[PDB]
Amino acid sequence: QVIEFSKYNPSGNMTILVHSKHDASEYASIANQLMAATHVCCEQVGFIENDFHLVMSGNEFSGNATMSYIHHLQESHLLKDQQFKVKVSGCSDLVQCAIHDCQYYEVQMPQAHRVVPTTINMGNHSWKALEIIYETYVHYVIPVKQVTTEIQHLVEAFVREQQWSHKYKTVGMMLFDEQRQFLQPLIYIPEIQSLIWENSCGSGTASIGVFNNYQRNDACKDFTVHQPGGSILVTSKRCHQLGYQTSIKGQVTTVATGKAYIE
Amino acid sequence: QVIEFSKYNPSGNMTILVHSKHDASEYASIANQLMAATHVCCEQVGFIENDFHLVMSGNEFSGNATMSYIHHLQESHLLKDQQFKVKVSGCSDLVQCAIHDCQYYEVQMPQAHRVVPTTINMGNHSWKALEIIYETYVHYVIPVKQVTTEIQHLVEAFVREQQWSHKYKTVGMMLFDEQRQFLQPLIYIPEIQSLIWENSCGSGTASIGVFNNYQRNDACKDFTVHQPGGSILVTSKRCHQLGYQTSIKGQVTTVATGKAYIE
Repeated sequence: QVIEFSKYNPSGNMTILVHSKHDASEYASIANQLMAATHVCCEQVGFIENDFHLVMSGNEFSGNATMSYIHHLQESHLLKDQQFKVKVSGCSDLVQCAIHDCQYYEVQMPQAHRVVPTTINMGNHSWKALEIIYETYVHYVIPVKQVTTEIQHLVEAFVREQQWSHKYKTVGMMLFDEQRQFLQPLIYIPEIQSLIWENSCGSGTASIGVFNNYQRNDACKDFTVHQPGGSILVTSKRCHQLGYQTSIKGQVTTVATGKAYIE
Repeated sequence: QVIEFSKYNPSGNMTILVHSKHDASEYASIANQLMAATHVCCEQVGFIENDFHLVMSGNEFSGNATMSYIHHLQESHLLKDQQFKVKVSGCSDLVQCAIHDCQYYEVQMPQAHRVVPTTINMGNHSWKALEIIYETYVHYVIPVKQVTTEIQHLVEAFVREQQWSHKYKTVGMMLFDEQRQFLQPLIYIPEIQSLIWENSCGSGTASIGVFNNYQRNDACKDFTVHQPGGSILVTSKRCHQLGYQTSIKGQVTTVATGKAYIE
Protein backbone atom coordinates (compact mmCIF):
# COMPACT_ATOMS: atom_id res chain seq x y z
CA GLN A 1 0.00 0.00 0.00
CA VAL A 2 1.38 3.41 -1.08
CA ILE A 3 0.98 6.45 1.19
CA GLU A 4 1.74 9.92 -0.25
CA PHE A 5 3.24 11.85 2.70
CA SER A 6 5.28 14.82 3.85
CA LYS A 7 7.43 14.81 7.01
CA TYR A 8 7.67 18.08 8.97
CA ASN A 9 9.84 19.58 11.73
CA PRO A 10 7.61 21.83 13.92
CA SER A 11 10.26 22.60 16.63
CA GLY A 12 11.28 18.88 16.75
CA ASN A 13 7.72 17.45 17.26
CA MET A 14 8.09 15.37 14.12
CA THR A 15 4.84 15.19 12.18
CA ILE A 16 3.76 13.32 9.02
CA LEU A 17 0.81 14.55 6.96
CA VAL A 18 -0.77 12.10 4.52
CA HIS A 19 -1.88 13.53 1.14
CA SER A 20 -3.30 10.34 -0.41
CA LYS A 21 -6.97 9.38 0.26
CA HIS A 22 -7.59 6.47 2.71
CA ASP A 23 -10.66 5.12 4.57
CA ALA A 24 -10.81 6.69 8.08
CA SER A 25 -11.09 3.09 9.51
CA GLU A 26 -7.46 2.56 8.24
CA TYR A 27 -5.98 5.79 9.73
CA ALA A 28 -4.80 4.22 13.06
CA SER A 29 -3.17 1.19 11.27
CA ILE A 30 -1.46 3.46 8.66
CA ALA A 31 -0.30 5.95 11.35
CA ASN A 32 1.01 3.17 13.68
CA GLN A 33 3.14 1.79 10.81
CA LEU A 34 4.47 5.22 9.71
CA MET A 35 5.30 6.30 13.26
CA ALA A 36 7.48 3.31 14.02
CA ALA A 37 11.24 3.92 14.34
CA THR A 38 11.67 1.04 11.85
CA HIS A 39 9.54 3.07 9.44
CA VAL A 40 9.57 6.73 8.14
CA CYS A 41 9.21 7.59 11.87
CA CYS A 42 7.37 10.50 13.53
CA GLU A 43 5.52 11.43 16.74
CA GLN A 44 2.07 11.98 15.15
CA VAL A 45 0.24 11.52 11.82
CA GLY A 46 -2.51 13.69 10.31
CA PHE A 47 -4.63 12.83 7.25
CA ILE A 48 -5.49 15.70 4.90
CA GLU A 49 -9.09 15.05 3.74
CA ASN A 50 -11.68 26.16 0.84
CA ASP A 51 -12.57 22.76 2.38
CA PHE A 52 -9.68 22.39 4.86
CA HIS A 53 -9.97 19.27 7.00
CA LEU A 54 -7.18 17.62 9.02
CA VAL A 55 -7.88 14.33 10.87
CA MET A 56 -5.29 13.12 13.34
CA SER A 57 -4.76 9.35 13.45
CA GLY A 58 -6.07 9.16 17.05
CA ASN A 59 -8.80 11.83 16.53
CA GLU A 60 -6.95 14.09 18.93
CA PHE A 61 -6.16 17.74 18.30
CA SER A 62 -2.50 18.80 17.74
CA GLY A 63 -1.46 22.48 17.44
CA ASN A 64 1.95 21.41 16.01
CA ALA A 65 0.29 19.14 13.38
CA THR A 66 -2.22 21.91 12.47
CA MET A 67 0.72 24.33 12.12
CA SER A 68 2.40 21.76 9.84
CA TYR A 69 -0.80 21.61 7.72
CA ILE A 70 -0.88 25.44 7.45
CA HIS A 71 2.80 25.29 6.34
CA HIS A 72 1.81 22.71 3.67
CA LEU A 73 -1.02 24.97 2.47
CA GLN A 74 1.33 27.93 2.19
CA GLU A 75 4.26 26.21 0.49
CA SER A 76 2.36 23.68 -1.72
CA HIS A 77 -1.03 25.37 -2.44
CA LEU A 78 0.63 28.86 -2.44
CA LEU A 79 -1.96 30.27 0.05
CA LYS A 80 -1.25 34.00 0.72
CA ASP A 81 -1.03 35.57 4.22
CA GLN A 82 -4.59 35.34 5.57
CA GLN A 83 -6.80 34.36 8.51
CA PHE A 84 -8.96 31.28 7.83
CA LYS A 85 -10.52 28.35 9.67
CA VAL A 86 -9.66 24.64 9.42
CA LYS A 87 -11.73 21.66 10.56
CA VAL A 88 -9.42 19.60 12.84
CA SER A 89 -10.21 16.38 14.75
CA GLY A 90 -10.74 16.88 18.51
CA CYS A 91 -12.42 20.33 18.07
CA SER A 92 -16.25 20.87 17.89
CA ASP A 93 -15.85 24.26 16.12
CA LEU A 94 -13.57 25.12 13.17
CA VAL A 95 -10.08 26.15 14.39
CA GLN A 96 -8.90 29.74 13.71
CA CYS A 97 -5.61 29.57 11.75
CA ALA A 98 -3.43 32.19 10.10
CA ILE A 99 -0.53 32.46 7.68
CA HIS A 100 1.57 35.45 8.83
CA ASP A 101 4.57 37.09 7.14
CA CYS A 102 7.99 35.29 7.25
CA GLN A 103 6.29 31.82 7.16
CA TYR A 104 4.91 32.07 10.74
CA TYR A 105 1.71 30.02 11.21
CA GLU A 106 -0.78 30.72 14.03
CA VAL A 107 -3.19 28.17 15.53
CA GLN A 108 -6.03 28.87 17.96
CA MET A 109 -5.61 26.47 20.92
CA PRO A 110 -8.17 24.70 23.10
CA GLN A 111 -9.68 26.75 25.87
CA ALA A 112 -8.35 26.46 29.40
CA HIS A 113 -11.56 25.87 31.40
CA ARG A 114 -10.02 26.95 34.70
CA VAL A 115 -6.72 27.24 36.58
CA VAL A 116 -5.89 26.31 40.19
CA PRO A 117 -2.76 27.61 41.97
CA THR A 118 -1.40 24.55 43.85
CA THR A 119 1.75 22.98 45.30
CA ILE A 120 3.08 19.54 44.43
CA ASN A 121 5.27 17.44 46.75
CA MET A 122 8.24 15.82 45.07
CA GLY A 123 10.89 14.36 47.32
CA ASN A 124 11.62 16.71 50.28
CA HIS A 125 10.28 19.84 48.57
CA SER A 126 7.03 21.58 47.65
CA TRP A 127 6.80 23.19 44.19
CA LYS A 128 4.31 25.97 43.42
CA ALA A 129 2.48 25.09 40.18
CA LEU A 130 -0.52 26.29 38.18
CA GLU A 131 -2.95 23.45 37.39
CA ILE A 132 -4.56 24.26 33.99
CA ILE A 133 -7.64 22.12 33.25
CA TYR A 134 -8.79 21.53 29.65
CA GLU A 135 -11.67 19.35 28.36
CA THR A 136 -9.42 16.23 27.75
CA TYR A 137 -6.07 16.99 29.49
CA VAL A 138 -4.43 18.79 32.40
CA HIS A 139 -1.13 20.70 32.48
CA TYR A 140 0.92 21.70 35.54
CA VAL A 141 3.10 24.75 34.89
CA ILE A 142 5.95 24.35 37.41
CA PRO A 143 8.34 27.33 37.61
CA VAL A 144 11.95 26.20 38.27
CA LYS A 145 15.23 28.17 38.67
CA GLN A 146 16.78 25.62 36.29
CA VAL A 147 15.83 22.29 34.67
CA THR A 148 18.00 19.40 36.00
CA THR A 149 18.07 15.59 35.52
CA GLU A 150 17.27 15.21 39.29
CA ILE A 151 14.07 17.35 38.89
CA GLN A 152 13.16 15.43 35.68
CA HIS A 153 13.46 12.12 37.67
CA LEU A 154 11.29 13.60 40.51
CA VAL A 155 8.62 14.65 37.94
CA GLU A 156 8.66 11.13 36.34
CA ALA A 157 8.25 9.62 39.79
CA PHE A 158 5.47 12.08 40.67
CA VAL A 159 3.36 11.38 37.53
CA ARG A 160 3.70 7.57 37.85
CA GLU A 161 2.62 7.65 41.52
CA GLN A 162 -0.50 9.79 41.16
CA GLN A 163 -3.95 8.54 40.20
CA TRP A 164 -5.09 10.76 37.28
CA SER A 165 -8.78 11.51 36.47
CA HIS A 166 -9.91 9.56 33.34
CA LYS A 167 -11.10 12.98 32.00
CA TYR A 168 -7.36 13.64 31.30
CA LYS A 169 -6.25 11.57 28.25
CA THR A 170 -2.83 13.29 28.68
CA VAL A 171 -1.16 14.83 31.76
CA GLY A 172 1.49 17.53 31.11
CA MET A 173 4.23 18.53 33.51
CA MET A 174 5.53 21.81 32.16
CA LEU A 175 8.84 22.66 33.83
CA PHE A 176 9.26 26.38 33.11
CA ASP A 177 12.46 28.39 33.63
CA GLU A 178 10.75 31.85 33.64
CA GLN A 179 13.99 33.92 33.35
CA ARG A 180 15.25 31.88 30.33
CA GLN A 181 11.65 31.46 28.95
CA PHE A 182 12.55 27.75 28.63
CA LEU A 183 9.91 24.99 28.78
CA GLN A 184 10.94 21.33 29.40
CA PRO A 185 7.67 19.52 28.64
CA LEU A 186 6.80 16.02 29.95
CA ILE A 187 3.69 14.33 28.50
CA TYR A 188 2.24 11.35 30.41
CA ILE A 189 -0.48 9.18 28.81
CA PRO A 190 -1.98 7.36 31.84
CA GLU A 191 -3.90 4.70 29.75
CA ILE A 192 -0.62 3.28 28.20
CA GLN A 193 1.75 4.51 31.03
CA SER A 194 3.72 6.41 28.32
CA LEU A 195 6.13 9.09 29.61
CA ILE A 196 7.88 11.36 27.08
CA TRP A 197 10.19 14.37 27.45
CA GLU A 198 8.89 16.09 24.26
CA ASN A 199 11.16 18.10 21.89
CA SER A 200 8.32 20.65 21.83
CA CYS A 201 4.72 20.88 23.00
CA GLY A 202 2.15 23.17 21.32
CA SER A 203 -0.49 22.56 24.02
CA GLY A 204 2.18 23.13 26.71
CA THR A 205 3.28 26.38 25.02
CA ALA A 206 -0.41 27.52 25.11
CA SER A 207 -0.44 26.66 28.88
CA ILE A 208 2.57 29.01 29.37
CA GLY A 209 0.39 31.78 27.84
CA VAL A 210 -2.41 31.03 30.34
CA PHE A 211 0.22 30.96 33.16
CA ASN A 212 1.55 34.41 32.08
CA ASN A 213 -2.03 35.83 32.01
CA TYR A 214 -2.85 34.40 35.47
CA GLN A 215 0.51 35.53 37.02
CA ARG A 216 0.56 39.11 35.58
CA ASN A 217 -3.04 40.10 34.68
CA ASP A 218 -1.83 41.11 31.26
CA ALA A 219 -1.97 39.76 27.74
CA CYS A 220 1.08 38.27 26.12
CA LYS A 221 1.71 38.64 22.41
CA ASP A 222 4.28 36.50 20.57
CA PHE A 223 5.86 35.48 23.91
CA THR A 224 8.83 33.19 23.01
CA VAL A 225 8.75 29.73 24.66
CA HIS A 226 12.15 28.07 24.04
CA GLN A 227 12.01 24.24 24.14
CA PRO A 228 14.47 21.40 23.45
CA GLY A 229 13.50 21.27 19.71
CA GLY A 230 13.23 25.04 19.00
CA SER A 231 10.76 27.75 20.02
CA ILE A 232 7.03 28.41 19.73
CA LEU A 233 5.39 31.81 20.33
CA VAL A 234 2.25 32.16 22.48
CA THR A 235 -0.43 34.89 22.37
CA SER A 236 -2.91 34.75 25.26
CA LYS A 237 -5.41 37.07 26.90
CA ARG A 238 -8.25 36.65 29.41
CA CYS A 239 -11.36 38.13 27.69
CA HIS A 240 -14.02 38.61 30.39
CA GLN A 241 -16.68 35.89 30.25
CA LEU A 242 -15.02 34.33 27.19
CA GLY A 243 -12.12 33.32 29.54
CA TYR A 244 -8.58 32.61 28.25
CA GLN A 245 -8.18 33.02 24.47
CA THR A 246 -4.84 31.48 23.42
CA SER A 247 -2.99 30.77 20.16
CA ILE A 248 0.50 29.55 19.30
CA LYS A 249 2.63 30.69 16.38
CA GLY A 250 5.76 29.22 14.86
CA GLN A 251 7.75 28.11 11.86
CA VAL A 252 7.76 24.63 10.30
CA THR A 253 10.42 23.01 8.06
CA THR A 254 9.46 20.36 5.47
CA VAL A 255 12.17 17.64 5.75
CA ALA A 256 10.85 15.19 3.12
CA THR A 257 7.98 14.35 0.76
CA GLY A 258 7.31 11.16 -1.18
CA LYS A 259 5.82 7.70 -0.98
CA ALA A 260 5.76 5.46 2.08
CA TYR A 261 5.05 1.74 1.78
CA ILE A 262 2.99 -0.07 4.41
CA GLU A 263 0.97 -3.26 5.15
CA GLN B 1 18.97 21.56 -1.59
CA VAL B 2 16.96 18.54 -2.82
CA ILE B 3 18.18 15.00 -2.09
CA GLU B 4 16.51 12.08 -3.94
CA PHE B 5 16.53 9.23 -1.38
CA SER B 6 15.09 5.89 -0.33
CA LYS B 7 14.80 4.76 3.31
CA TYR B 8 15.30 1.04 4.03
CA ASN B 9 14.67 -1.40 6.90
CA PRO B 10 17.49 -4.02 6.89
CA SER B 11 16.49 -5.78 10.18
CA GLY B 12 15.98 -2.38 11.90
CA ASN B 13 19.42 -0.88 10.99
CA MET B 14 17.72 2.02 9.25
CA THR B 15 19.58 3.05 6.11
CA ILE B 16 19.10 5.88 3.57
CA LEU B 17 20.51 5.57 0.06
CA VAL B 18 20.88 8.77 -1.97
CA HIS B 19 20.04 8.52 -5.70
CA SER B 20 20.76 12.15 -6.70
CA LYS B 21 24.34 13.15 -7.69
CA HIS B 22 26.34 15.23 -5.12
CA ASP B 23 30.03 16.20 -4.72
CA ALA B 24 31.77 13.66 -2.42
CA SER B 25 33.02 16.66 -0.30
CA GLU B 26 29.30 17.26 0.63
CA TYR B 27 28.49 13.61 1.60
CA ALA B 28 29.25 14.00 5.36
CA SER B 29 27.21 17.28 5.63
CA ILE B 30 24.24 15.77 3.68
CA ALA B 31 24.38 12.50 5.68
CA ASN B 32 24.63 14.32 9.07
CA GLN B 33 21.48 16.33 8.21
CA LEU B 34 19.50 13.30 6.94
CA MET B 35 20.46 11.12 9.92
CA ALA B 36 19.20 13.55 12.52
CA ALA B 37 16.06 12.56 14.47
CA THR B 38 14.69 16.02 13.53
CA HIS B 39 15.17 15.00 9.89
CA VAL B 40 14.19 11.91 7.74
CA CYS B 41 16.28 9.99 10.33
CA CYS B 42 18.45 6.89 9.89
CA GLU B 43 21.57 5.18 11.30
CA GLN B 44 23.71 5.43 8.12
CA VAL B 45 23.68 7.03 4.65
CA GLY B 46 25.12 5.65 1.39
CA PHE B 47 25.50 7.57 -1.88
CA ILE B 48 24.84 5.63 -5.09
CA GLU B 49 27.43 6.89 -7.63
CA ASN B 50 27.31 -2.56 -14.65
CA ASP B 51 29.12 0.28 -12.80
CA PHE B 52 27.89 -0.37 -9.24
CA HIS B 53 29.46 1.97 -6.70
CA LEU B 54 28.19 2.70 -3.17
CA VAL B 55 29.98 5.32 -1.01
CA MET B 56 29.08 5.50 2.65
CA SER B 57 28.99 9.00 4.14
CA GLY B 58 31.92 8.20 6.48
CA ASN B 59 33.81 6.06 3.89
CA GLU B 60 33.21 3.02 6.07
CA PHE B 61 31.90 -0.31 4.85
CA SER B 62 28.38 -1.45 5.89
CA GLY B 63 27.03 -4.94 5.06
CA ASN B 64 23.46 -3.77 5.90
CA ALA B 65 23.78 -0.68 3.63
CA THR B 66 25.26 -2.84 0.80
CA MET B 67 22.35 -5.26 1.25
CA SER B 68 19.98 -2.28 1.00
CA TYR B 69 21.70 -1.22 -2.26
CA ILE B 70 21.32 -4.77 -3.68
CA HIS B 71 17.60 -4.60 -2.71
CA HIS B 72 17.35 -1.26 -4.59
CA LEU B 73 19.00 -2.81 -7.66
CA GLN B 74 16.59 -5.73 -7.62
CA GLU B 75 13.36 -3.82 -7.03
CA SER B 76 14.11 -0.59 -9.00
CA HIS B 77 16.54 -1.70 -11.78
CA LEU B 78 14.82 -5.15 -12.02
CA LEU B 79 18.17 -7.03 -11.70
CA LYS B 80 17.58 -10.83 -11.94
CA ASP B 81 19.01 -13.40 -9.45
CA GLN B 82 22.77 -13.29 -10.06
CA GLN B 83 26.22 -13.07 -8.47
CA PHE B 84 28.01 -9.77 -9.16
CA LYS B 85 30.51 -7.41 -7.55
CA VAL B 86 29.95 -3.88 -6.20
CA LYS B 87 32.55 -1.23 -5.40
CA VAL B 88 31.86 -0.16 -1.77
CA SER B 89 33.76 2.38 0.37
CA GLY B 90 36.04 0.82 3.01
CA CYS B 91 36.99 -2.18 0.77
CA SER B 92 40.16 -2.32 -1.44
CA ASP B 93 38.66 -5.04 -3.71
CA LEU B 94 35.15 -5.15 -5.24
CA VAL B 95 32.65 -6.79 -2.83
CA GLN B 96 31.00 -10.08 -3.88
CA CYS B 97 27.20 -9.61 -3.79
CA ALA B 98 24.28 -11.77 -4.84
CA ILE B 99 20.55 -11.54 -5.45
CA HIS B 100 19.06 -14.90 -4.38
CA ASP B 101 15.49 -16.19 -4.75
CA CYS B 102 12.74 -14.80 -2.42
CA GLN B 103 14.46 -11.34 -2.29
CA TYR B 104 17.40 -12.54 -0.14
CA TYR B 105 20.57 -10.48 -0.72
CA GLU B 106 24.06 -11.78 0.12
CA VAL B 107 27.10 -9.62 0.91
CA GLN B 108 30.70 -10.79 1.27
CA MET B 109 32.01 -9.44 4.61
CA PRO B 110 35.46 -8.21 5.65
CA GLN B 111 37.97 -10.87 6.53
CA ALA B 112 38.60 -11.78 10.15
CA HIS B 113 42.41 -11.56 10.36
CA ARG B 114 42.63 -13.71 13.48
CA VAL B 115 40.69 -14.82 16.56
CA VAL B 116 41.84 -15.10 20.18
CA PRO B 117 39.92 -17.14 22.80
CA THR B 118 39.93 -14.92 25.93
CA THR B 119 38.06 -14.13 29.15
CA ILE B 120 36.76 -10.71 30.15
CA ASN B 121 36.20 -9.61 33.76
CA MET B 122 32.93 -7.80 34.36
CA GLY B 123 31.88 -7.32 37.95
CA ASN B 124 32.53 -10.51 40.01
CA HIS B 125 32.57 -12.85 37.00
CA SER B 126 34.78 -13.95 34.11
CA TRP B 127 33.13 -14.42 30.69
CA LYS B 128 34.66 -16.61 27.98
CA ALA B 129 34.70 -14.64 24.71
CA LEU B 130 36.20 -14.92 21.24
CA GLU B 131 38.14 -11.79 20.24
CA ILE B 132 37.79 -11.39 16.43
CA ILE B 133 40.25 -8.88 14.95
CA TYR B 134 39.50 -7.13 11.63
CA GLU B 135 41.53 -4.43 9.81
CA THR B 136 39.55 -1.47 11.37
CA TYR B 137 37.45 -3.00 14.22
CA VAL B 138 37.34 -5.73 16.85
CA HIS B 139 34.36 -7.83 17.99
CA TYR B 140 34.04 -9.89 21.19
CA VAL B 141 31.57 -12.77 20.82
CA ILE B 142 30.40 -13.39 24.41
CA PRO B 143 28.19 -16.48 24.85
CA VAL B 144 25.48 -15.90 27.52
CA LYS B 145 22.69 -18.17 28.88
CA GLN B 146 20.37 -15.15 28.49
CA VAL B 147 20.67 -11.42 27.70
CA THR B 148 19.69 -9.26 30.74
CA THR B 149 19.71 -5.51 31.55
CA GLU B 150 22.31 -6.22 34.32
CA ILE B 151 24.69 -7.87 31.76
CA GLN B 152 24.05 -4.99 29.28
CA HIS B 153 25.05 -2.48 32.05
CA LEU B 154 28.21 -4.57 32.84
CA VAL B 155 29.15 -4.56 29.10
CA GLU B 156 28.62 -0.74 28.89
CA ALA B 157 30.82 -0.31 31.95
CA PHE B 158 33.44 -2.68 30.53
CA VAL B 159 33.77 -0.89 27.15
CA ARG B 160 33.95 2.60 28.73
CA GLU B 161 36.70 1.50 31.15
CA GLN B 162 39.04 -0.16 28.66
CA GLN B 163 41.64 1.60 26.54
CA TRP B 164 41.00 0.47 22.93
CA SER B 165 43.72 0.31 20.21
CA HIS B 166 43.30 3.21 17.70
CA LYS B 167 43.38 0.46 14.98
CA TYR B 168 39.75 -0.26 16.07
CA LYS B 169 37.45 2.53 14.76
CA THR B 170 34.56 0.49 16.30
CA VAL B 171 34.52 -2.05 19.17
CA GLY B 172 31.69 -4.63 19.13
CA MET B 173 30.42 -6.54 22.14
CA MET B 174 28.36 -9.35 20.70
CA LEU B 175 26.26 -10.94 23.44
CA PHE B 176 25.23 -14.29 21.94
CA ASP B 177 22.56 -16.62 23.34
CA GLU B 178 23.76 -19.76 21.45
CA GLN B 179 20.63 -21.90 22.20
CA ARG B 180 18.22 -19.16 20.99
CA GLN B 181 20.67 -18.04 18.20
CA PHE B 182 20.04 -14.50 19.52
CA LEU B 183 22.63 -11.70 19.16
CA GLN B 184 22.35 -8.50 21.28
CA PRO B 185 24.96 -6.28 19.59
CA LEU B 186 26.65 -3.29 21.29
CA ILE B 187 28.75 -0.99 19.07
CA TYR B 188 31.20 1.38 20.81
CA ILE B 189 32.94 4.16 18.81
CA PRO B 190 35.89 5.09 21.08
CA GLU B 191 36.73 8.41 19.24
CA ILE B 192 33.24 9.95 20.04
CA GLN B 193 32.50 7.73 23.14
CA SER B 194 29.29 6.58 21.35
CA LEU B 195 27.63 3.45 22.78
CA ILE B 196 24.67 1.91 20.90
CA TRP B 197 22.62 -1.25 21.44
CA GLU B 198 22.01 -1.80 17.68
CA ASN B 199 18.70 -3.18 16.27
CA SER B 200 20.91 -5.35 14.03
CA CYS B 201 24.59 -5.62 13.13
CA GLY B 202 25.78 -7.07 9.79
CA SER B 203 29.45 -7.09 10.86
CA GLY B 204 28.44 -8.67 14.20
CA THR B 205 26.38 -11.34 12.38
CA ALA B 206 29.51 -12.14 10.28
CA SER B 207 31.48 -12.47 13.59
CA ILE B 208 28.93 -15.09 14.77
CA GLY B 209 29.82 -17.08 11.61
CA VAL B 210 33.55 -16.89 12.48
CA PHE B 211 32.68 -17.89 16.09
CA ASN B 212 30.71 -20.95 14.84
CA ASN B 213 33.65 -21.99 12.57
CA TYR B 214 36.20 -21.61 15.41
CA GLN B 215 33.98 -23.43 18.00
CA ARG B 216 32.92 -26.39 15.76
CA ASN B 217 35.49 -26.76 12.94
CA ASP B 218 32.67 -26.78 10.46
CA ALA B 219 31.15 -24.42 7.94
CA CYS B 220 27.84 -22.78 8.59
CA LYS B 221 25.42 -22.06 5.77
CA ASP B 222 22.46 -19.68 6.19
CA PHE B 223 22.84 -19.85 10.01
CA THR B 224 20.01 -17.65 11.45
CA VAL B 225 21.19 -14.87 13.79
CA HIS B 226 18.08 -13.38 15.48
CA GLN B 227 18.57 -9.77 16.65
CA PRO B 228 16.34 -7.06 18.18
CA GLY B 229 15.33 -5.73 14.69
CA GLY B 230 14.90 -9.07 12.84
CA SER B 231 17.31 -11.75 11.63
CA ILE B 232 20.34 -11.98 9.34
CA LEU B 233 21.78 -15.24 7.98
CA VAL B 234 25.53 -15.97 8.06
CA THR B 235 27.56 -18.30 5.81
CA SER B 236 31.14 -18.84 6.97
CA LYS B 237 33.93 -21.33 6.36
CA ARG B 238 37.66 -21.46 7.12
CA CYS B 239 39.38 -22.09 3.72
CA HIS B 240 42.98 -23.14 4.46
CA GLN B 241 45.43 -20.29 3.84
CA LEU B 242 42.60 -18.02 2.65
CA GLY B 243 41.35 -18.02 6.30
CA TYR B 244 37.71 -17.25 7.24
CA GLN B 245 35.45 -16.52 4.24
CA THR B 246 32.18 -15.02 5.51
CA SER B 247 29.02 -13.51 3.99
CA ILE B 248 25.67 -12.38 5.39
CA LYS B 249 22.29 -12.76 3.73
CA GLY B 250 18.95 -11.16 4.50
CA GLN B 251 15.83 -9.36 3.38
CA VAL B 252 15.34 -5.59 3.18
CA THR B 253 12.07 -3.59 3.17
CA THR B 254 11.82 -0.21 1.38
CA VAL B 255 9.85 2.06 3.78
CA ALA B 256 9.88 5.29 1.73
CA THR B 257 11.26 7.04 -1.36
CA GLY B 258 11.14 10.72 -2.30
CA LYS B 259 12.82 14.07 -1.84
CA ALA B 260 14.57 15.27 1.31
CA TYR B 261 15.35 18.95 1.84
CA ILE B 262 18.58 20.04 3.50
CA GLU B 263 20.97 23.02 4.07
